[PDB]
Amino acid sequence: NRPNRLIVDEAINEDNSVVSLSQPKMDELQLFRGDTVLLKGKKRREAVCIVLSDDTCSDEKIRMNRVVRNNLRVRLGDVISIQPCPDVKYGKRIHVLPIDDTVEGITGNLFEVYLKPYFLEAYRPIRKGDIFLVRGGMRAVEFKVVETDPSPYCIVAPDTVIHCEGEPIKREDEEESWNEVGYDDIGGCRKQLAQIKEMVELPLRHPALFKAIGVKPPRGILLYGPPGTGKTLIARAVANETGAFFFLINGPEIMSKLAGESESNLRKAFEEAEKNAPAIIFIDELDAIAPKREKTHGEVERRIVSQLLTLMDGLKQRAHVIVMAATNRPNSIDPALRRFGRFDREVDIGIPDATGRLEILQIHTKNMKLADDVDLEQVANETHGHVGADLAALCSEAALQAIRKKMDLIDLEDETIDAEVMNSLAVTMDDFRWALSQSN
Amino acid sequence: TAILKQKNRPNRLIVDEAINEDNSVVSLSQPKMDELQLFRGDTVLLKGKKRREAVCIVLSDDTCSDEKIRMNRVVRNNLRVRLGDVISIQPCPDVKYGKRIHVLPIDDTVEGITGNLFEVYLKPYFLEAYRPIRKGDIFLVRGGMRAVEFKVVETDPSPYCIVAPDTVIHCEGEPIKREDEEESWNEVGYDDIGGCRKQLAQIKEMVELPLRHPALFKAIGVKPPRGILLYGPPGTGKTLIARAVANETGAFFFLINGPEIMSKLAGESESNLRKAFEEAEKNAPAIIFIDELDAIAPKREKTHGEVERRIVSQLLTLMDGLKQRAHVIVMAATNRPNSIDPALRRFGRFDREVDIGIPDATGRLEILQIHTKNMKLADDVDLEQVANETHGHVGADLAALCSEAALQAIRKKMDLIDLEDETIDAEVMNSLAVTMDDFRWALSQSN
Amino acid sequence: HHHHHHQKLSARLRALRQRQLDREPDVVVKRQEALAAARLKMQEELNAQVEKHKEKLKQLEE
Amino acid sequence: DVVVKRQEALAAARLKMQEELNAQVEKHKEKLKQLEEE
Ligand SMILES: Nc1ncnc2c1ncn2[C@@H]1O[C@H](COP(=O)(O)OP(=O)(O)NP(=O)(O)O)[C@@H](O)[C@H]1O
Ligand SMILES: Nc1ncnc2c1ncn2[C@@H]1O[C@H](COP(=O)(O)OP(=O)(O)NP(=O)(O)O)[C@@H](O)[C@H]1O
Ligand SMILES: [Mg+2]
Repeated sequence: NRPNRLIVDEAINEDNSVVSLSQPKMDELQLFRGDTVLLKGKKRREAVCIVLSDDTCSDEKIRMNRVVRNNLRVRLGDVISIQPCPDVKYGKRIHVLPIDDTVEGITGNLFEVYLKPYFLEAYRPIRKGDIFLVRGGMRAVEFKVVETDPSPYCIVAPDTVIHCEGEPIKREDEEESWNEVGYDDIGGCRKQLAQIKEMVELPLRHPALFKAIGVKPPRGILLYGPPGTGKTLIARAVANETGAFFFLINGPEIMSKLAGESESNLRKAFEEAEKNAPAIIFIDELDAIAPKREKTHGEVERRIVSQLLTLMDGLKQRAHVIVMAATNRPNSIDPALRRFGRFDREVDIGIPDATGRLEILQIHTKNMKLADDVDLEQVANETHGHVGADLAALCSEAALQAIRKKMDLIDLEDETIDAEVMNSLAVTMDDFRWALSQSN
Repeated sequence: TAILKQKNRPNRLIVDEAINEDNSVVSLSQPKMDELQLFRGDTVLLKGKKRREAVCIVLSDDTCSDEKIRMNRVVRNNLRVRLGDVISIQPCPDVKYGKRIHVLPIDDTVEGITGNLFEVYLKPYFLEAYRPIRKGDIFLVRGGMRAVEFKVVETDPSPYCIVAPDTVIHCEGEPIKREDEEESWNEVGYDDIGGCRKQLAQIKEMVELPLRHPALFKAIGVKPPRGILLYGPPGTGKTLIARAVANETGAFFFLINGPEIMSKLAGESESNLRKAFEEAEKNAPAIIFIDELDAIAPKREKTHGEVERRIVSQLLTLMDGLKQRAHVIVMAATNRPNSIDPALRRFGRFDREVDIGIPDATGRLEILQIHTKNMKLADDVDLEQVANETHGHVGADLAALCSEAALQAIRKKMDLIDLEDETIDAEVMNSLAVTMDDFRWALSQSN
Repeated sequence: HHHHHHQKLSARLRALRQRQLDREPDVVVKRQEALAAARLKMQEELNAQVEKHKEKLKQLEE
Repeated sequence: DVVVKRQEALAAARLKMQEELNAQVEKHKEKLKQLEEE
């Protein structure tokens, strides 16, 4: 808990630049009505906004309409970080584009009928990669901010030039950006995420500090767990969240290649990392590359492991490269790899407690049409020894029951399906019981 | 389903406190008395939990509901029931004027006996009242500033009588130890078993039902099952279920304890095995229960001993040597099912098997609830939570959790107490409660 | 003598039987009336309470 | 005119949002108190 962190809650008014706080909080924070504020949300995303004063707002909460939440990637009742933005320039020239489906017959009159009214004499702040929404005529239209002179944020004043030029932005390409995995799509691991950050991000971010107290960082890290726990996910997140250049080595993929091409790609990744450094090489499925040499009755397979050992070893401390790796079969990795200098530190991405199971379920239902009678906590308790995967697929099977309970109203032979019936569709508790009774 | 459940009937009634505090007084509503063919101040047989009966004076009360019945503590205690149980009432038209009745007082309500009890307490109470009493009623009398509790030990004739002016009143013997009654109070019946309706139901219907209605089966041309086997892991409640079936059931019950039979000398075992089966055949309808069967009748392969095998044979031959008309059921129980000699689970022998398994969180709750009913629980205690926090836990485990909770709670007060005092400050005892954190501390020790 | 002694013994077995099983109406009623009158006195001391409670109900609900 | 113009036109622009918020706030406050009896 801190002053500048606040719980997210819907705004009363629907203005795209408006973030409502309580007076006490504004005073505490040294903020005046209609200052410009930097909100920081999920996935590194920031939005820049106009703070205003609202009586019905709690001290610990903050109010914001969809369009802001979306661009902080947050949701109703997350926490966000707010701070003053006293640098904010009057923008010179800003490029905006509309989003391919919101506008059909598209780039006719969007300057005059939508944007100009919206922006004009309002002095709104906007940020690079804010997507916003404007209503004009009977239609509504979504506009991405592509670039702003100067970047990333500006105040759009009467003389700021407004470029409506380019190709309409595809829905798909912006949906792709929604599905990025970050540390918030991971449930029940604060303990470990914490460690990973401090073995990996902290010595790549502050290598001064460790040479300064006369200490060497850890440089080989190993995630292990049973399977379904979240290791492959934690890496996919680390990748999207981290400062460094990130090269991913997928075990079975390296081993799919031809005698020698493997060893090549192995080197290439270590070279490409040493080169772009500060870097994280991640090896998923380590067990598939570097098994216990006893078990592998093959010439080449042993050559690979050597090749790997020699790259691990062949890293000067000043390279600024971390190797993460991950496996479910720890004890089957060649013991050579967990020596000093190599995979020194190990992190148990274990089975989660009922708390974790909850977080997980909660993540996996956030985009899900849940009824009133659904008791996630309960499900969490009814699911002992379940892992991330298991619990996800449970939420699937729940929904695929819920859908199955409407197959009277639907046709498999229709081209697509009655919208009313889709909009209507909700996941009951009994859907969850039916699911639970299949996965036992 | 598991369908052995209480049915509504006329003579079954819901228990509720009496208005007056008279120990022979059971208040009904007129309509009910009429429906039942009962007149004011008749003598009634109330039957309660654990085969307990009391015999009483029925009277008429307006504020009494039709489906309820009123009775002061002292009756409920002797029916072993509680406020809002159901009890069974029926006429007692045999009731003799008693000739001579032995009563005694209870040790801790007489500390410093003034020794005059015939005159101060009993005689006033009994005299010219014509109260009915039953063998093993414990009743309460106020005389002087003190109150005194008296057990009825025997009554001539027994088990009930009417105590009239000339019924002789024996105050002879040794004052009854509180203990030796609070042992009979804390004896187990079905209600002290948690998370097993499914199985209890079964047991009742493979055992009690054919012993109670052997007409019915010979009548639809069917043979009852006659060997039953309880199995589970250990801690689950098997040894408990038998101890309850015993206190609850119709039949003469003989218990054979495995390790105890095997503690005896070459031949004395085989004797006692016979003696039990004989004694049962003889008092029948009977239930023989064998606890720890695995300790008598292991897989003959494993037991490199002469006598051990002779015992199993002895057992087999008694099991087999039961005529259907004997009217005996053999229950037995074990935690190591697969280790019992396979000869025993044949036809004619232990035919049916009952899994007294690991309980679900619902069961775990019932269990925890049973284990804390005599326990000084705080407001912040969330039994339901604890039930959920305790996967794979069995009866035993949950009990000992509730012990360890309380032993923490006790440990949190050791500043206020002394190990070297003789007994302990009452205020501090009366004050003592079990918190939730006591339970967390417990949960974190048993994992 | 001994041809009479078993005839003699039987006879005085039936003299103790008829003596002991020889050796009501003026107490048969007393017991029943003293009892009915004993119950009908409990009935009073109950009814006595009943109304005292009925009136504390009606006193409670206002 | 101008370097002051921008600042006053802006402050006066915010203070006008503030009004159109406060406008809502009371409408809602009164619907809360209208709710909690109704
Ligand atoms: N910690 C978690 N939080 C939320 N969802 C999870 C978590 N762990 C697993 N899941 C769900 O299940 C999927 C599979 O997990 P994955 O990332 O492959 O972990 P893993 O343990 O590396 N599996 P494996 O490749 O067999 O070792 C994830 O993408 C999620 O959909
Ligand atoms: N179903 C239950 N309901 C309530 N209490 C239980 C239950 N099961 C076990 N307990 C508690 O655990 C104690 C020991 O259980 P016990 O009756 O010995 O079971 P058991 O399975 O026969 N053990 P074992 O002799 O090893 O097979 C009982 O006295 C209870 O206090
Ligand atoms: Mg046992």
